[PDB]
Amino acid sequence: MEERNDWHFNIGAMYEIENVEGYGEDMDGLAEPSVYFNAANGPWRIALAYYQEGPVDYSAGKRGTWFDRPELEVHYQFLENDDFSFGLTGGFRNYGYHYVDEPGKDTANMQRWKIAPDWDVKLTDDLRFNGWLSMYKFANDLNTTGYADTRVETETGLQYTFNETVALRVNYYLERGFNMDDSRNNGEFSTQEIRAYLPLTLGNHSVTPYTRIGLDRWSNWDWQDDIEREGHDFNRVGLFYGYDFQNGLSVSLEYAFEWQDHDEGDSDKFHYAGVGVNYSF
Repeated sequence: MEERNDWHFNIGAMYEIENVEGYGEDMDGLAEPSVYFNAANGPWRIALAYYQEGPVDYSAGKRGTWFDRPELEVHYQFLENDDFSFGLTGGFRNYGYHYVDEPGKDTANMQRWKIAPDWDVKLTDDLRFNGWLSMYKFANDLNTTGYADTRVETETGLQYTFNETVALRVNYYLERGFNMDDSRNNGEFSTQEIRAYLPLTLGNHSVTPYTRIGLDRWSNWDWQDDIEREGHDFNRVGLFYGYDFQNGLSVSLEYAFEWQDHDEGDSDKFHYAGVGVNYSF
């Protein structure tokens, strides 16, 4: 069965905290290892995972936390076009349990509903643009009020070949706010952020840097007086390395680099490194 590729299986493994860097967090019950299961052959494709979160470590369970959320997502593709330009994503997640109504109210029922269709906005090879709309509901209350309290999220992706030979993925994030200008707002920061990243192929190792800001507000600080230490990175840069295994596994390695070049790599302000494991067959 292993030799045959009739069944397509995907497994993803993630760790919320890794000891590799040597840095951790305050609470244990806020981080655990994760495994994602995906299967598809005939019927549609379904991913199942469980998420347990302990706001208090004492209220977290080593065997299995009674405060638990099931994570379920099923993806649908529809060939109403020559290409699979039509798709639907459905996500089901329950917050808490509704099996019992025992005193104390440690048991509670909140539902998270996700509906997100896939759309190919542009159907041309030279320039591709995509966008997906995701609608979320929570608790019983939002279901009762319906679309009124529904949270709406939209992500859009633009593929432009800057050098023609390589394609750049630019993602635009759309959130619904008041969307009204205010005198209390200086306008220093943009209401939307443009995040751009590209896959660079170096053997079996893929290099994918991303920038928080695709088009920076200014060319530089461009002041006649500069301070070496910046309070925080306005444009954050993350670099992913895809590492290959001869067995047939691929892992994504996270690295964070500061805007200012480091002559001394022996000492860095921040250290963010993470490993994601993907199995696809």
